[PDB]
Amino acid sequence: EDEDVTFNDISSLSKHVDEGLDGYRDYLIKYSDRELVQFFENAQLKRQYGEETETVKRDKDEIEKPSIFALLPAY
Amino acid sequence: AELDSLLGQEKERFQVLPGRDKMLYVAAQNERDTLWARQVLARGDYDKNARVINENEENKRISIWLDTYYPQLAYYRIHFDEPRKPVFWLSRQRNTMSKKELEVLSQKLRALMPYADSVNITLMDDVTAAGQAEAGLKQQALPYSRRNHKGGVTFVIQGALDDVEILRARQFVDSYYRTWGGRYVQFAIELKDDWLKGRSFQYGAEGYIKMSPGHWYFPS
Amino acid sequence: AELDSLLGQEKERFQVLPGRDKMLYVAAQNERDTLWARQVLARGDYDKNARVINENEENKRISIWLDTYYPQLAYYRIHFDEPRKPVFWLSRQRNTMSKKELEVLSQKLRALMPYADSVNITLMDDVTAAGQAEAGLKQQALPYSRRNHKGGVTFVIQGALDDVEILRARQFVDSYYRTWGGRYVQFAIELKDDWLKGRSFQYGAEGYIKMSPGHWYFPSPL
Amino acid sequence: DKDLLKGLDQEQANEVIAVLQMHNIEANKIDSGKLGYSITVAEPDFTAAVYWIKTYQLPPRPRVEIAQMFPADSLVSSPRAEKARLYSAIEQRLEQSLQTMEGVLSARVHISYDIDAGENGRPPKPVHLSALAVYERGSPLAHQISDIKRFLKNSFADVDYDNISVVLSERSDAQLQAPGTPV
Amino acid sequence: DKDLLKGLDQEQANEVIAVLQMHNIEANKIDSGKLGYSITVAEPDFTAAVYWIKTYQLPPRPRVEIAQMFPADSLVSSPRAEKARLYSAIEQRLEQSLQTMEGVLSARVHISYDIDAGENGRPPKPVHLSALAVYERGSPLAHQISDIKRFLKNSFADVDYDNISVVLSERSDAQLQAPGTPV
Amino acid sequence: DKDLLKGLDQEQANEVIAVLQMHNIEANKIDSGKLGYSITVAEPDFTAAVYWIKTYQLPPRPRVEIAQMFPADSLVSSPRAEKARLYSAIEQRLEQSLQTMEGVLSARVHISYDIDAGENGRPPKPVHLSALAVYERGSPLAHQISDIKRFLKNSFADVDYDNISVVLSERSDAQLQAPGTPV
Amino acid sequence: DKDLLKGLDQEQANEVIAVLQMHNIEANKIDSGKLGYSITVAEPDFTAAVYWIKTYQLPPRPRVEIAQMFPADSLVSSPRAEKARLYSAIEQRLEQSLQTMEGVLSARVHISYDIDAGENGRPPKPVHLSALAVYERGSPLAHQISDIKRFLKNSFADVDYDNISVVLSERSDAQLQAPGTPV
Repeated sequence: EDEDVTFNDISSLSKHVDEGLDGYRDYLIKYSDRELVQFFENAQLKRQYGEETETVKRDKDEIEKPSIFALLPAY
Repeated sequence: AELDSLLGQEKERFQVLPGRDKMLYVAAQNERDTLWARQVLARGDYDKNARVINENEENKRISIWLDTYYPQLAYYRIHFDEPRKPVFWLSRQRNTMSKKELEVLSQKLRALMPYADSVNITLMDDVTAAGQAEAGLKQQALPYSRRNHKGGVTFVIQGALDDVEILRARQFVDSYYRTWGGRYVQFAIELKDDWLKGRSFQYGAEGYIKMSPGHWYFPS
Repeated sequence: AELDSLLGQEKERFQVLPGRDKMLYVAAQNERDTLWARQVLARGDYDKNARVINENEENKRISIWLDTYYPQLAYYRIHFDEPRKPVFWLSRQRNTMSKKELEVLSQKLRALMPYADSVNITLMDDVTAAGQAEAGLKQQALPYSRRNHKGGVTFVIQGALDDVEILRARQFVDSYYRTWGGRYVQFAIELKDDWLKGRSFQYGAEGYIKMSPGHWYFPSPL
Repeated sequence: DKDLLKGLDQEQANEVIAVLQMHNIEANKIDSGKLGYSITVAEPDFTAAVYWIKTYQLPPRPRVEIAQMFPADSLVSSPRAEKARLYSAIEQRLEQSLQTMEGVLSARVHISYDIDAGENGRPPKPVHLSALAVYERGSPLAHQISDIKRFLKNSFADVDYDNISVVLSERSDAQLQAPGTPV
Repeated sequence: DKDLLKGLDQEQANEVIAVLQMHNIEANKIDSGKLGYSITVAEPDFTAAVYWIKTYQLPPRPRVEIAQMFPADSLVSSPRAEKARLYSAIEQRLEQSLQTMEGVLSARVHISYDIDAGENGRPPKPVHLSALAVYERGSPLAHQISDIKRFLKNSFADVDYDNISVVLSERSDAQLQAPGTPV
Repeated sequence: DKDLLKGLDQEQANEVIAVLQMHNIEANKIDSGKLGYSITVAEPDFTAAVYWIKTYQLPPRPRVEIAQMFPADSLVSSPRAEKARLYSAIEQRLEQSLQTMEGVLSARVHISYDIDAGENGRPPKPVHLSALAVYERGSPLAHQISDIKRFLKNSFADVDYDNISVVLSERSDAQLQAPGTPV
Repeated sequence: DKDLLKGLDQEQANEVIAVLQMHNIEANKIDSGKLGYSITVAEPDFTAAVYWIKTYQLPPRPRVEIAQMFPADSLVSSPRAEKARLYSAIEQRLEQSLQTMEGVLSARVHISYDIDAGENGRPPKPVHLSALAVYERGSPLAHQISDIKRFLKNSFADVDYDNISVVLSERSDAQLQAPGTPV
């Protein structure tokens, strides 16, 4: 409920809505295991993948942004 | 049993002088040695009169006497490298005295020191003193500020000094003070916290510090 | 029982000189040897008067006396390679004295050193000293800054130094100090969390420009 | 002769004798076995010896190490105790290493204990270190601080030269000549 | 002779003797073994000795240390008690380290016990320190405070020079000559 | 002769004798079997011997190793203890390996025990290493630091030349001539 | 004759004798059976023998192997212990194999112990190896490093030539002539 925002595209809106949930995301990250979270984060994708390398994204984004469906059962 | 035979094997560690008051004066170089000597007398091993003396104690006693009879005399320190003929350094600018007055002063000092045959008065330059202080601070590459007052100079050394700096400064200050004393030039060492580490800031005429995004601090 | 017979089997380690004050002076090379000798005397194995001396102690003592009677004399060091004829190095540019004054100075030094027959005074060049200092730094390829003052030169070596650099630096400095002393040229070695090793630059529309020297340094984010 | 102290340990007796000798007081050490050591002095020196024993608070208390407070013989231990023992053993092993450097006579080292944190869901603070050391006479202290800092920096996962304090001092003059006997 | 005190410990007796000698009172120490030491004085000095024993509140109490309130021989330790023992051992180790600095004769250190709360739920507060020390005569106290502050700053995770208090004092005059015996 | 110390171990005794001989003090070692070794000196040398024993804090402490805080005799083990024992055994095996290099007389090595965090959840940190060594006279120290660094780098999963500190020193002058006997 | 050391074992005794003979000190080994071996020297050589015993830190304490911390003979074992024993056996078997190559007199090998993490869930990390070896005089060391690297590379599932460090040295001059007996 914040009347000063403005958007231009589906991406710019997605980002702002995701940013809204970080308050909850942080709580789940605090109380759950990093490695089980990472395992499910792999399992959502890697049935797609032709490759073994995981470094391909440097951690600083993905460590902050595990998905909520990955966080829930791990919590 | 002479006194020299009672002070130890290291004969030259101590120096015995006769005083006109019929008393022996033992000259020592430091506190530890002073107490090594004083124990012998306080035990009462020797039957005649004797006394133990050192340069810092004598400087203090003489300054206390000057405080009473010459409360406006400007001077530095008295050197006792040759205990029979001390050297007294006076300021050339901050005093005016005639030769007669200087002689009278000389004789009264000689009366205070019954072990000295004469006192040599030498006039020293304040500009020289101040210059040797500043040159030494520069040679040591310490950061400093200089303040001038009518009767003295003050060097302030303040900030987040390092261990190597603290050590160098301490050594230097202690070297200077043993030559010139602490009357004309004073040094002040002041450790304080660092505000800039990890903060963005603007410096120059209009400086300010970013405490955090959205918070500006303006210093005086 | 002469003193030489009491100091040991390694006769060559020590040198015994007769002093004009009726006292034996034992010349040593280092602290460990100095204490090896002093134990003999302090135990009281020898009955006559004797004293132990070394070059660093004597340099200190003589400088303390100069501080009182010649408070403005500019000088480097007194060498005792041949203890009967020491060599005293004076600056040429910073002193100004006549031959008579030099002779008087010579005689007063001789009066302070009852084991020396004469003192030879030699004039040395400051530019030479400073040049040898900088040449040795470049020869080691140490990173450094030079600062000049009326009375002296200061070389600063600071930042994230490496083990090999630290070793070379300490060795060089310790070699130089033994020749020229620490009166004219100073070396300051300080470790800082600074990858540039004291260089500093500011960025602007034309590119980088070098900063001036200063106390402030930017800790390396890397 | 008057009795100053009784029932001393070996190291205590030797420290007391050293301090009395420094001030020109001739003292005697006697061994009674199960009863320990006794120290005695002459009457002319009794007063002074009392004043120095007061001023230095002799005999010395025993040396304190943090592992003493969490005896390992316990049937139960928290993580806090284990972590404490660990740090208190690293401090000792570093002082034992520093004493082997060239010219060092002794050293003492302190580490920032942060084991008082539970570290629950919480980032670890950086480590801080302090050291004292004594050198042989004629050592360039200024040039020797660098070596110590360099050596300490890499002994821990995260230490900055800014966070290391080092204080150095030289050995005092040697006490070689014996004190004089009262007449 | 009149009896002043009985059943003293050795370190209590020497403190009493030292304080009486300073005021020119000749005292005698006697040993009864399992019964301890006894102190006696002459009648002309009895009055003065009584008044000084009152004024200084001799004999001295035993030394207090916080670890005595939370002895490790207990079946359960709270997170409060363990943390307290820890701090109470660090205090003593710092005092013993400062006593090794050049010129220092004795010292004391105090640390802020935040453990008087668990620090449950709330985050921890910053640490505060205080120290006292005695120096040998002729020491530049002003220039020596810096070293102490520098050394203490790095022994803890978060300390500011503003939060460190240091108080220094010099040794009093030496009591070397013996008191005169009553006529 | 005056007694300096009693009940020494063999390795304590030989270190004391070495330190006295270096300062020209002739000492004697006596064996009492179950009572250990005793050290004695002449009166003219007693004072000096006392001063040196104080200055060097003799007799030496026994050598610490971290495995001593977590005995394998423990009734139970946590992961922290096992990991500690592991690291404390690797340090010793590396020192024993370095002594086999050409010219090295002795060395000491230290490791980052990051185990103090049991790595519950948190990822591991990289290792840091420190080493000291003593060389035979006439060794090009500058050229020999490289070999040590090269050797240590590959002993661990992740180490950078930047994270390895090495300090080297030469052997002191040899003590070959015997001390003089008091007259 | 003066006693240097008592209660030695066979390997410590032969090590001391070797070191003393190298410096021209004639020594004697005596066997007391259940009491072990004793080493003795003449008085003129006592001082030197003491100085070398200190400088080399003799006698040598015995060789450390990582399996000694997690002794296989136990009622219980855990994955960390099993994995540790495994690696500590491969290390020893490789050193024993290298000593069979042509010219090698002795060698030592080290492996990166990744077991200090469980490697459960966390992905396992690649191996690093280090080797030291001593050769007979007149060996082309440069040409022989290649063979060692080639041999070591294939002993593990994933090793890169970049991750293998090898340091080689030659045997010192032979000590064949006997030392001279004091006159």
